[PDB]
Amino acid sequence: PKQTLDGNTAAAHVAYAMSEVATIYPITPSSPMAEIADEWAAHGRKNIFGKTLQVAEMQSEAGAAGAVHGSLAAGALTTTFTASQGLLLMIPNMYKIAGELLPCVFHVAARALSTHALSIFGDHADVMAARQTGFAMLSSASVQEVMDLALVAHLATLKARVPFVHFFDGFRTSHEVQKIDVIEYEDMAKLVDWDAIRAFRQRALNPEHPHQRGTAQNPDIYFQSREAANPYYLATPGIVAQVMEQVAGLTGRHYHLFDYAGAPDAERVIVSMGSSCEVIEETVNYLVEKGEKVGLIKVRLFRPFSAEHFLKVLPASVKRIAVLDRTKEPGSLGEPLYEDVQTVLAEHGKNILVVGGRYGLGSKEFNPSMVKAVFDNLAATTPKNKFTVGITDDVTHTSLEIKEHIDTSPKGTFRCKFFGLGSDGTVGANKNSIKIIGDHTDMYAQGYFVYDSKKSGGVTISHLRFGKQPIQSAYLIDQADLIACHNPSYVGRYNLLEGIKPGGIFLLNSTWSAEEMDSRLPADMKRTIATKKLKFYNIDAVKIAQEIGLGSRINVIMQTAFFKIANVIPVDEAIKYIKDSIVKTYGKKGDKILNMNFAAVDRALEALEEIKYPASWADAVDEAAATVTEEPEFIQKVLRPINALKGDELPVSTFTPDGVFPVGTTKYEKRGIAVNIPQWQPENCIQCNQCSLVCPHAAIRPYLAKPADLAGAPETFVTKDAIGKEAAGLKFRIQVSPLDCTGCGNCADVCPAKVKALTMVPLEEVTAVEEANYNFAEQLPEVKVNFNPATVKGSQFRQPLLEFSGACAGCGETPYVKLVTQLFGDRMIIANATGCSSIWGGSAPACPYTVNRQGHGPAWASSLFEDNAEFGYGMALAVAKRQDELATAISKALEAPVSAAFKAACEGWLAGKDDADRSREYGDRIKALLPGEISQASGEVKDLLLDIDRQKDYLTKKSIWIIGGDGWAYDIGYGGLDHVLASGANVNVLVLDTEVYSNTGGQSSKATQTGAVARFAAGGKFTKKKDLGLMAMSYGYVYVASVAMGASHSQLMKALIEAEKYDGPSLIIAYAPCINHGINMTYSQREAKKAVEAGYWPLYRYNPQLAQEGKNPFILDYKTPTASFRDFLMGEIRYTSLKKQFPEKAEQLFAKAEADAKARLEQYKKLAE
Amino acid sequence: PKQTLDGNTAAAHVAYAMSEVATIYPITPSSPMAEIADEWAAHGRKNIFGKTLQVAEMQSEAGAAGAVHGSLAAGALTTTFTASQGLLLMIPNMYKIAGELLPCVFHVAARALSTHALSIFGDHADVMAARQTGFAMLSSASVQEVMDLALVAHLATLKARVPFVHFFDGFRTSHEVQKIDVIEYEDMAKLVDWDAIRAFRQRALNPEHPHQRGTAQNPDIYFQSREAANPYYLATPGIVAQVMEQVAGLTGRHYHLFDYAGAPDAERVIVSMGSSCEVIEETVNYLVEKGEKVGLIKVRLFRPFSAEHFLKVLPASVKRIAVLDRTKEPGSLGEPLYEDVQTVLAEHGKNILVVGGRYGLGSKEFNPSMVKAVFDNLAATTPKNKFTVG
Amino acid sequence: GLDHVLASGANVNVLVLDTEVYSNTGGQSSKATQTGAVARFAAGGKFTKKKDLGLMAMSYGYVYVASVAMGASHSQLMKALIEAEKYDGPSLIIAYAPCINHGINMTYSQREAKKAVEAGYWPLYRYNPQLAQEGKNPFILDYKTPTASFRDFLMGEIRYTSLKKQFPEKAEQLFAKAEADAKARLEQYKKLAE
Ligand SMILES: CC(C)(COP(=O)(O)OP(=O)(O)OC[C@H]1O[C@@H](n2cnc3c(N)ncnc32)[C@H](O)[C@@H]1OP(=O)(O)O)[C@@H](O)C(=O)NCCC(=O)NCCS
Ligand SMILES: Cc1ncc(C[n+]2csc(CCOP(=O)(O)OP(=O)(O)O)c2C)c(N)n1
Ligand code: SF4
Ligand code: SF4
Ligand code: SF4
Ligand SMILES: [Mg+2]
Ligand SMILES: [Mg+2]
Repeated sequence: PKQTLDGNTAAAHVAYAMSEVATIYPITPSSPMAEIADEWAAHGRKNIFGKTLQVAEMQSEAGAAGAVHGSLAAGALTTTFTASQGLLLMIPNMYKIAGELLPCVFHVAARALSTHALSIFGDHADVMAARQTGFAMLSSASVQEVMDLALVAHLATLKARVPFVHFFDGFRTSHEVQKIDVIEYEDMAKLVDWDAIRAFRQRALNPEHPHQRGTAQNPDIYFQSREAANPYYLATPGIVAQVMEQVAGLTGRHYHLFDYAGAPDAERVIVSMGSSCEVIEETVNYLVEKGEKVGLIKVRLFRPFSAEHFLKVLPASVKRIAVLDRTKEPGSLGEPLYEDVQTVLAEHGKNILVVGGRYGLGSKEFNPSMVKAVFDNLAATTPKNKFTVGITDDVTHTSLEIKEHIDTSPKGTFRCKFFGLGSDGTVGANKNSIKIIGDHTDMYAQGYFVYDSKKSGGVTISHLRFGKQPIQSAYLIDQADLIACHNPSYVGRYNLLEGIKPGGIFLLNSTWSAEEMDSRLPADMKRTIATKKLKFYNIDAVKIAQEIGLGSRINVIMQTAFFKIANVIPVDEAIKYIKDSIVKTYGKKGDKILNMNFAAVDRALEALEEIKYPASWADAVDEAAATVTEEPEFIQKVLRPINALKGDELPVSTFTPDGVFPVGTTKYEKRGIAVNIPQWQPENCIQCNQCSLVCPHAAIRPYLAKPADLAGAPETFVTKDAIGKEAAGLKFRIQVSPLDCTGCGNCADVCPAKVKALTMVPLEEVTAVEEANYNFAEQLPEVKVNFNPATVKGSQFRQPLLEFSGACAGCGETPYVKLVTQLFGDRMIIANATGCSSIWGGSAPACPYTVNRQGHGPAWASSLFEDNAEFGYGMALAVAKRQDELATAISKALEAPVSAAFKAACEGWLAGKDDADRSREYGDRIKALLPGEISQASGEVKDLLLDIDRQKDYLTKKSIWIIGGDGWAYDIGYGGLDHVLASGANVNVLVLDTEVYSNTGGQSSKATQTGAVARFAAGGKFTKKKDLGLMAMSYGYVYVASVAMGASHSQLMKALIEAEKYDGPSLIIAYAPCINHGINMTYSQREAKKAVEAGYWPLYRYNPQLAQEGKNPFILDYKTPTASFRDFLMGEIRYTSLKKQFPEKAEQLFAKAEADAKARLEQYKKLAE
Repeated sequence: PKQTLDGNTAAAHVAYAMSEVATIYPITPSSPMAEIADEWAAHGRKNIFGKTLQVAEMQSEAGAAGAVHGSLAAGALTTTFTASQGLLLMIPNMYKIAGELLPCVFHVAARALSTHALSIFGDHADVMAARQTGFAMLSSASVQEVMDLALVAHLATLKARVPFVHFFDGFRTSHEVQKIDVIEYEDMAKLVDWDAIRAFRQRALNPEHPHQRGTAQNPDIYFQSREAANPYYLATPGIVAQVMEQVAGLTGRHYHLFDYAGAPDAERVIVSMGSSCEVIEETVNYLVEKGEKVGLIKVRLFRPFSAEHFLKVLPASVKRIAVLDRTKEPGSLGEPLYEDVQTVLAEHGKNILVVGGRYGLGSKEFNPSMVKAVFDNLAATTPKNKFTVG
Repeated sequence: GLDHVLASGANVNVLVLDTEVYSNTGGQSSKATQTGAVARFAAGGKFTKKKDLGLMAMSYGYVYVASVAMGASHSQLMKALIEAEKYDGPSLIIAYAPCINHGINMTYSQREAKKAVEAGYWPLYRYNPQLAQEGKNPFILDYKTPTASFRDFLMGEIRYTSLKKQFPEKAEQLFAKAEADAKARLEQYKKLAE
């Protein structure tokens, strides 16, 4: 049948049919394969063996690879899905699996490796890093080929006993939706070598016919034993070739080990691999029809590399070859495929000039204009070798120049771009628009989707295509027949009409009248509309949504308008298909919600307005640029162009060679995405600063000011006398940053005043006012105050050093780190694990960690997902080493003829160099006396003082903080964390427990509680939550504390200060509410209070210092819960969806979860009593 | 002075002098390096910084690699010792360490990888499995060269900011005892680029001058940012070459990126790497004195592969080359060094017949009788390609 | 990986042969090495106390954990092995295995394990989750009161006497810490049993 799928589903489709067990671990962009395989098992899909696939989630990809090896050796056909860093962690087991000749298929969504920086996007770095494991390697270039070649790999591995890596380009193919021919399970079983399967069962480990495998060998036989497998690798190319003929007989589609396309007498040929082959073949057709003698060699079977099948498809007329590698091996003579082509051509005496290039790293664009630049370089007098395409390399001059733009798209292919907001449905609608066209026309359909790095409120760009000819355009839309803008705020921000075809359609959502368009639209936009003679349409999708009560959901309104103007299918038939997709997509929401979306379709047709514009719009003149601002060089050259969606224009010279970025750059974003912002009521405020504490973006803060500093204050900067003996005679005000606020509403919910001092007002009503208020409050001078930092009110008078991050509105993670920066940010270094905390904490080019007025702030670094504890442990070793070098220079300064005041501060520092307060006290005296002391010294004495001045940044004791999610702490990094905590180092580990893998979509973890439903746990998690805090207490010398900000403000303050002052390992497990729980984020703080009150989350503190005082180290801060446990679970979707999915098993799990919470509570009572 | 050492101690000798922290995890045959480094610290041996080396044992080699990355990023010169399966578990962190241009030296006692069976004995399977990480790779062929080239790697990594894997054949060199010239710590500190060390301290993570490293990047800038480190990799071969001249002035022993030995008018040349070069040079002397026109190219700097320095030492009379790889990549068109030689010779239009072979897997014997069998195959009417010896 | 497999609940039997060193590779330090013992990569002796693997696996509640020693009690080893295998779930057996890297006469290898339990150096316990389903206490302490001197047992093995020969001034400090840690571990097993 024909279905519109993505590469991942196409791979999972074949893999589910051919496998009995599948051990998985989530990683973008390969995790969707395991997600849909888990869902199919929950709904009972049968494979060719008549059973459901068993999905096992491990603690890492290393654990997954070991389980595959055991499952295969024990007699079960096993597969797995992974990519990038995950594939690397499987490489040690891959040597064993290939070495023992076990039939197996790894499906890889090829993704870049973390080098100078993390990139979740696609290239061949991961696959190339395992090319020496002995696995075969088969590449899919299109969604159709993912379907076909996955079946080829599963069929071939049974015959050859050589394991296969079937890999396709991450996102570019794994996430591209296409209408493809799906191969039925019944046909696959008709092609399976059943004799080979039964023989594989006979080799299984079984006590009734035992054997030994995986021995240890001496040098006498290891070499011979390694060569004994050679016949299997010699025979594999022929086996893959014959399997490819079986697929041809079934599908009619002919694949070969190496495929050729282009002129039969071509002289310039490109050799390439992956999705680029689609783009190159599209360009080759265009160039051959124009008379050029060019061709293309598609590499399907990369390993084993069959020299015979490569030369078999190389025309005898070929004189120059360019090999394209989607990877980079620094310092190497050439990239992997390039050295293979060069070798085989040398082995057969072909005198052909070969040149290699790099492309598409991290999903870099690779379009036909680039393919011609590669072909044209081959036509040059001296072709440049070791080149790059798609960047401007003005440093090393490896980039090819894209001289001209060509359009190689087949005639008759419709092209569409859609600009939408997050959570408005634009992307979901275009997914169903493709299903409408593909399921109901003879046309091929294709859709690729671009999301922002931000978690919510970010721009999304949808690229769709459909034509009578097959769609090989594996690149973004060059020239669009239609462009739609689903958010009017983008008007004036982004070049929406780039590449719009003349006489094309432009679709807009706004409340602007045909007359108001002259003022609200930019001149360059009005110029393009009139010059290219575009059909301009507009619909007030917002008003239609509010009249029916749909809210912000406008996709159905805009989708209906699309089929109305695009004339892809007659509008009468199109509307029927749109109503059907509402049930199939939004059915699970309600019966009333569907009739509200059905009425939206009808009112959308009637409210579509074609705008007749004056032809004089062609002569509209750009606005006068307001007085420019003097922003830093990095903000001007890097941050602004990237946010303006022009980052691809930046040359290589823009960037540092080691991925180092400045701090405090998110304050320059000013996104202004809030619908409502808090408005402060000065008469109702008790001056408690709780609103600044819970703000997930540091957008609301208290400000103190002497009465003289209120000179240039706006009329709306109303102040009140400051309460407290420390701030006597001062003014107080709670001020919000309107452009950085997210509108979550957490600050208003926590406000404990009798009358609410914070009320939610719409942003647009008070944005002009509150902007002037914040701009004045931000420029207030620092005010030294003696408020106790150990209290909530005192801590918020300290400047926050984590501001305006990319976390979700109301995130439960960022409030924790923000409080830490206000207490110890002056002198702390952060080792952050990969996860949400690394995505909102360190996504280029914006850094949310900032500095204070003295220029000091937290230094932030993220290495890998699995090593974060040992990463931070290494920092603690080095920082101690740097302080040791300084103490040596200080001790030598005592013996030198220096001032008596200088000697006094040095002796004071040496005694308290390991005390946070004392090292700052005597250190600052040393820093103050150094410049005058250096002026009064000479000779070697001056050199000794100059060496101390070089190291004065290590006088103040640092605070190492290791931050990560529960997925890192409970699973993949627990082994490393256990070792770091057991070592006794003076580090502070902060675990942000969201009980799911929040970054990757919300997958199951050992931190997930009983009965909760998450991805890879479709039927609910049976096993109870792993008690990380209890195991770390077994050492006795590790400080462990369980906190929850929403439950108790005072308990969080005490645990944070006690853990940091502890001269040893400290572990803080913080409850962080998350959107993957399925709750209203406005009450995120309230959800944490209900968690502790219902016995769902414990609050305790284990202090080893109390044991040294003869006291009990364990303190139970909450003994008797007062709320119902069952009522708290029903307040979150992650537990209610269990009743909707598996209703009969749901009631059993709720009883187990409540019994486990009482057994955990009574266990904490025994340790306390 | 002259002392009788093994390769491991010779490597540990230089590594202890040049490093402040060393995170380790035991694995044969590399664990003796960390064992003797731990003993020296207990007895208070001072490095060129006047302090004792801090040895930290982790829960795995993966934990060791992460600690090196953190210790380097925080401002301490760090090293480690590993091999075989241990080196594989460090490969994910090696991409970060090389990608962030941190000066570092991994000392590897090259050992076979566990495939159909475990083997604690020596070959280049481990080193070849990380040749795409961006680390430089420097090979020692004798106990004397372990001493000298370890110093070259530690000195070069400070100048180039490119991390080095200094590897020597497991057991065959790491456990071979030889009377060698030991280089004094005082001479090493006289060769250290102290300006480079202080600059490396300035890049450390510190709250009083903070920065962000290791960000997450979208497709718009990841490619450009990856190519921005190219000047460092282009300059590394020249830096290693000049560092090799410093060692020559101190020791009198001349190393090059690629070294040649044999007849000046040789027509059959072997390209090889590691301890086999000692055996091949011994055979070449024997064959040249008997009138045969044969030669040998020793590969010292395997990565970055400098095409210029390789062709610089290739006699113009060479007509046939046999490349020897102490590793096996099943199904591949050829083994790693073989494809490198074949590529550079193709890039410069040399019409030379090249053939590749495999040897010495899991410390398989490689003796001069085998070296002649390789040379005699080059003399055949049709030399066999993709062969094995031993 | 072991923590994940035991937490999964699979019907597997994990047998940990605890030699407190990396015996194959020459005798290097491990988290299983006790306080004060000298091994490779711990030239000055291990400061941190022994990691309690058995105690952490008991935190799950559904994992059978047992500490055995053949030289100490033949009958206790038989019961723990049969109970752990019949348990339809994860079972963890931590067995004390004397080794040459301890520095003792291997003729009395069995005798050294008996002295280990009798001096409070090695515990003998069994955690049965099936006892919890019967309303009973899952933890059984099979050896409550030690009868031998703790300091005398350490001096019977070279891995502790070489500390007095290498670092004599720090050696007496570590012996007091090792004996205090064994009593705190023993009283902690008494609280779970009482
Ligand atoms: C997908 C994403 C870009 C938002 O896209 P979009 O243009 O808003 O389109 P979507 O189809 O996702 O939005 C529909 C959502 O809004 C709601 N929706 C929109 N219109 C609706 C309507 N009329 N009726 C009912 N629900 C509607 C739904 O609740 C749905 O969310 P849910 O089904 O997950 O609860 C964003 O959520 C995202 O970035 N996701 C993760 C992307 C990723 O793959 N990341 C890799 C991990 S690092
Ligand atoms: C070795 C490796 N495996 C998997 C991944 C993919 N990955 C990134 S973040 C993440 C999980 C994050 O979950 P968590 O640790 O709980 O942090 P959170 O997002 O919830 O804050 C995963 C699996 C990776 N980057 N590296
Ligand atoms: S939470 Fe309310 S009472 Fe407290 S400082 Fe903020 S506005 Fe004032
Ligand atoms: S609404 Fe949310 S983001 Fe805005 S100020 Fe209040 S807490 Fe901060
Ligand atoms: S942890 Fe949850 S709420 Fe916070 S940013 Fe990640 S997905 Fe959003
Ligand atoms: Mg999480
Ligand atoms: Mg052991």
